[PDB]
Amino acid sequence: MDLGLKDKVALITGSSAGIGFTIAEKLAEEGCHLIICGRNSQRLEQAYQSLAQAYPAQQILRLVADVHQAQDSEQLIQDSLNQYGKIDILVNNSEGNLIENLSDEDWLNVFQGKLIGYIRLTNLVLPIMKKQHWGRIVNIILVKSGVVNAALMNFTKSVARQTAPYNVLINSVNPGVIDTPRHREYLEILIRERILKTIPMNRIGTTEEFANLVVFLASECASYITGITIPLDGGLSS
Amino acid sequence: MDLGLKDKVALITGSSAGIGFTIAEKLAEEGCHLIICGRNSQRLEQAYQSLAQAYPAQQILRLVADVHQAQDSEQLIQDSLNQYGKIDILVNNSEGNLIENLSDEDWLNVFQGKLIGYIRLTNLVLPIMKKQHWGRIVNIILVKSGVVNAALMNFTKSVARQTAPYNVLINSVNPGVIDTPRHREYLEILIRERILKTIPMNRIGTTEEFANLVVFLASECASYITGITIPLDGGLSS
Amino acid sequence: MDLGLKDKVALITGSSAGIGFTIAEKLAEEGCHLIICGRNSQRLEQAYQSLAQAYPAQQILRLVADVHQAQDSEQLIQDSLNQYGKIDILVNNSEGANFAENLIENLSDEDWLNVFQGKLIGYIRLTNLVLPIMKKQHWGRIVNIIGTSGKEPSPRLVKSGVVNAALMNFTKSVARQTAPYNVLINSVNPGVIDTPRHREYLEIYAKKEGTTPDLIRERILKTIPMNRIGTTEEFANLVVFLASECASYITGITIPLDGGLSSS
Amino acid sequence: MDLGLKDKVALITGSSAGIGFTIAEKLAEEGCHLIICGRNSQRLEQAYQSLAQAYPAQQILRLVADVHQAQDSEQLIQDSLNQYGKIDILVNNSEGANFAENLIENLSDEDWLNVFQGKLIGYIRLTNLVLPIMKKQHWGRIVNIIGTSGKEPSPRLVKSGVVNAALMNFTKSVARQTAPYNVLINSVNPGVIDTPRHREYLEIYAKKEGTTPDLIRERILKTIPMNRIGTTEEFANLVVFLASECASYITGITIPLDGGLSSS
Ligand SMILES: NC(=O)C1=CN([C@@H]2O[C@H](COP(=O)(O)OP(=O)(O)OC[C@H]3O[C@@H](n4cnc5c(N)ncnc54)[C@H](OP(=O)(O)O)[C@@H]3O)[C@@H](O)[C@H]2O)C=CC1
Ligand SMILES: NC(=O)C1=CN([C@@H]2O[C@H](COP(=O)(O)OP(=O)(O)OC[C@H]3O[C@@H](n4cnc5c(N)ncnc54)[C@H](OP(=O)(O)O)[C@@H]3O)[C@@H](O)[C@H]2O)C=CC1
Ligand SMILES: NC(=O)C1=CN([C@@H]2O[C@H](COP(=O)(O)OP(=O)(O)OC[C@H]3O[C@@H](n4cnc5c(N)ncnc54)[C@H](OP(=O)(O)O)[C@@H]3O)[C@@H](O)[C@H]2O)C=CC1
Ligand SMILES: NC(=O)C1=CN([C@@H]2O[C@H](COP(=O)(O)OP(=O)(O)OC[C@H]3O[C@@H](n4cnc5c(N)ncnc54)[C@H](OP(=O)(O)O)[C@@H]3O)[C@@H](O)[C@H]2O)C=CC1
Ligand SMILES: O=C(O)C(=O)Cc1ccc(O)cc1
Ligand SMILES: O=C(O)C(=O)Cc1ccc(O)cc1
Repeated sequence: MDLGLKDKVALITGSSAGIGFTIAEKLAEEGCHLIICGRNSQRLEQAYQSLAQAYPAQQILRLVADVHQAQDSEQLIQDSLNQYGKIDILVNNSEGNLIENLSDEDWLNVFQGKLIGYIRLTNLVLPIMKKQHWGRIVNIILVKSGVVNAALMNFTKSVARQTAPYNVLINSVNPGVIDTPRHREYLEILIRERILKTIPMNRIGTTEEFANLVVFLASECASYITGITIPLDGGLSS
Repeated sequence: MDLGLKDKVALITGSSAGIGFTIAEKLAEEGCHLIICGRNSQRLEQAYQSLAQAYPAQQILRLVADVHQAQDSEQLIQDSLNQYGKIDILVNNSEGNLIENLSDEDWLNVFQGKLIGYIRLTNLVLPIMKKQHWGRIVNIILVKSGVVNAALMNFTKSVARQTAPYNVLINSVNPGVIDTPRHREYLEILIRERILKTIPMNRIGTTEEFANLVVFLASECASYITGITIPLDGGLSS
Repeated sequence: MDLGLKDKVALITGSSAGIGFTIAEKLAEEGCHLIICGRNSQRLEQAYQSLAQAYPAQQILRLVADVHQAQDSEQLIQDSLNQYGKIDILVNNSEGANFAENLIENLSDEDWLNVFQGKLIGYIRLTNLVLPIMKKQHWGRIVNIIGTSGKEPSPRLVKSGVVNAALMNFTKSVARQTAPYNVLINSVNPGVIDTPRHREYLEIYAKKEGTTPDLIRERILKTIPMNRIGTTEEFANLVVFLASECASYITGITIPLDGGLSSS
Repeated sequence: MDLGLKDKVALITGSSAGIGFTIAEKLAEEGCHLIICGRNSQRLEQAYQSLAQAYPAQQILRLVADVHQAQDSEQLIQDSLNQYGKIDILVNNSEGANFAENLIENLSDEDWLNVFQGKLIGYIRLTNLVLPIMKKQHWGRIVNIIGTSGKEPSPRLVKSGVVNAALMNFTKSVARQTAPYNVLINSVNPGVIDTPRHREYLEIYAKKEGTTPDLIRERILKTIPMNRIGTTEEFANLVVFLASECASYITGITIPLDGGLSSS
């Protein structure tokens, strides 16, 4: 399937590893130029080397940035604009009795992470994409988590409604269980066997499997799709 | 229907007018003692006089408080505890290209309004209600608005799950169009005719109509209901 | 709370036992005259007797009727009209799909056709029947007793879940139409409520998985955040409220009544 | 993107025109062999000819069949098996309920029974039929073409919405069962997509409200945030992706493809 992505410029946040990284791969495969970023500069360099060597015809800008900080995010965007003159795709992918436990500071702190992180990065790409009349934004979306994720889901709806007139489409993807660094991490922090028993597919998803969907949403082929959140979860949501 | 509310202590935020006020009325009618609050002290005194005179057998504590400020909210709760020794009910009711328009400050500011406002007031009543083994919390729940409301809806789900074991039930109610001060306000800021045409009931709801539901959720009769958000909207959500 | 129900005429289908029976009790207690029904005569008489003796101040009409059959359902409504001249409240409550098989390919057309000709058409038909009556008087309440499988379908409930989703959508569409006539249509999704059908459901899934009802119950309970199975009285409360004058601005919605089951 | 579809055998129901036809084109283009069908012979031949000439490298089998009838649907699958020995992809696509009447009380049992015996049982039956086939080979994709009325029901769509909600629930339940067999079941809800049925829908609602199709279209458009009606190609893209090896971790979901209609 021709996805019409040749020479599109894709900013993928959190692309030094896991889902972010595979997405970057898959976009370069469709012929995108990339902006990959992350805060670990060494992790990112590795990502960068691997990418450049697999995709020698594609431009790849690497920028060390924390997309939870305002200044870094503005510079990320301005640096990408300086480099390519356009940004066509944004994949927002950054990190997310008990309840009565959580202070005001604890709540404000998670709002100023990924919540405000995705909103701000969106705000920042919107004028560029509207100018181009071409845009794709894919948000990669557990009490604190669920509140932010619900907020993001509705943010997606409302922003899609507004920018659809400019062919700037915005959607979200909900991972179930995906074999990423954090996950081989946060089950060595056999237990896996108990998760498999909860996934109707009896199997954990690959980052490749996850990326396939994001790339399709980021393509020309998805031109009539906007405002939706799609679970990618091996059937967990059944 | 006997709602089992005799001598229950109900904190109703925003009860100097509109929905908040009618809820307070309806709770006193079922035999609750009240804590009513608001920032307009004069509006609140009027509410208070009207209440006291309609319900002379019921205790009514009035406290001037902004339930969007941390300090006011802690004092509101501690003042109510000092007065009655318990708080049985909490009704959280406080006030809620364009998008790329909104700054980080603009977003953080609305998070620190009603979003954090309901979460904090909940956190603050939870230990009291758990101790009593009896609790009812009803959250009265448009881009900024919709994001906070989505966040609150999911917050409701998660907190209900956690405190259900203590018979502290928490639910939410979504108003459609209700004839409140703000609404006779924000359609004189005939236009009404265009809203009626959107409400399948061809009529705007009364605060009485709205309160009936909240009071039922706040009652003993609702002992098996928790974690849900109910629209009260004359059929708008059809 | 005054529900404004004194002398309303209420038809509760499947009211000889379980959820429907307790709803009828509670509507009687608010001052309604009832029409109650069931398929088994002896059960129904037992329910009628208990109601008549507990609420002798209220008229109660009991009719043997299968509200999955058109004839009986048409007759039910006419007999209710001949007696009372009006019907103010309908509670659609009747048996949903059986618990025998859930493996999908193994279900034939016939098994689906029956499903659809049961509770599904049952509630729609009875709704079509009471609508003109409620409309002409501009007062009407219909409460569909559905099931949470309609929202979140379960392994033992493929058929049931399909029926329930459908009825949840029907609810919205009809509420939209009748709204301007003060005829309000809502639905309630019981989670797990202690009735004969639930106890029968326990009995047999134990036998089938080679365990006891008790351990089945224990399992269910671990999934309910309130850690208990609801009572028919707890469930009737909400149904009675929705059937009331107090619910006058609520239409088109389906509410889970489930001890938090939906929040888990 | 390589979709991994080379030599998959795909059955697209209702493929002589509109959404189904464009899906078939697009599956052919990815390297699938097709089974296409319809009720009208002359239309079908026209579709077959166009496909055969456009994609002569691919086997195409065309059969006249009403996939609302059990006989024809059973025969369809056997004829498909006799030809290819396997079926890898099913796209459930057939006519839903008529646009004539939406006022509810005015719909009889028979009108509902037909509804339920149409697209509703049609998709369920055909699903039951292809399931063992896909299961034995551990590869299967089924994509149900439903409708947004299933999520958000509309005044001109009471019946349709009821059917669609039901099918959306069916989707979840069957996906859960077949998931471990790498047989994936999803659904797509078209918003407004420019087909013969949509143009026919325009024609007649104009006539009925005493306006022109153009002004009906203008009205629809004002409600679509993209301010345009979708193309069958735009819609086929997503269906083809879901039928693909690339969609290997997606099951049990229904996706709106609607130019933002759901976000409004
Ligand atoms: N994995 C899963 O199954 C699930 C994932 N999600 C969500 O999907 C997204 C992907 O997670 P996953 O791949 O598992 O996580 P990983 O931690 O495995 O990968 C995260 C990647 O993003 C980078 N990153 C993280 N934070 C920032 C930041 N603030 N600024 C710039 N780069 C950042 C990391 O590099 P560095 O640390 O160097 O910046 C790394 O490359 C997350 O938002 C997560 O919340 C949600 C539910 C389940
Ligand atoms: N009315 C409607 O149709 C809709 C309402 N809602 C929500 O329902 C709730 C009720 O709104 P409604 O009655 O219309 O609003 P009104 O402004 O009519 O009434 C609000 C009441 O709450 C008080 N109040 C407001 N803010 C605070 C605060 N920060 N601290 C303490 N008291 C406060 C007000 O008094 P004072 O100003 O003196 O504090 C007043 O008594 C709101 O949260 C609103 O967002 C949502 C959608 C529609
Ligand atoms: N109990 C629960 O936890 C749940 C209940 N539900 C739903 O709630 C409703 C009530 O269930 P429940 O109270 O548990 O069931 P019970 O079997 O315990 O009670 C059912 C009552 O309805 C009568 N009845 C059943 N079908 C018909 C019919 N076609 N015509 C007339 N009367 C009928 C029965 O009498 P007779 O057999 O003699 O007619 C009996 O009086 C059902 O729709 C069920 O699907 C859904 C999910 C969970
Ligand atoms: N177009 C839209 O915007 C929307 C479409 N949908 C749904 O999407 C699907 C496709 O609709 P659309 O492409 O617009 O319809 P069209 O009528 O334009 O195309 C339908 C095709 O399917 C065939 N067909 C219809 N019913 C049957 C049957 N029982 N057996 C075999 N073939 C059949 C028709 O041929 P013949 O008549 O000769 O059999 C024709 O080839 C339908 O399920 C519809 O309900 C839902 C909402 C909106
Ligand atoms: O799934 C639902 O909610 C149902 O409608 C079916 C049902 C009926 C009775 C029970 O005891 C359990 C399940
Ligand atoms: O409501 C839906 O989504 C449907 O399934 C019915 C439908 C079918 C074709 C149309 O052109 C419009 C509506």
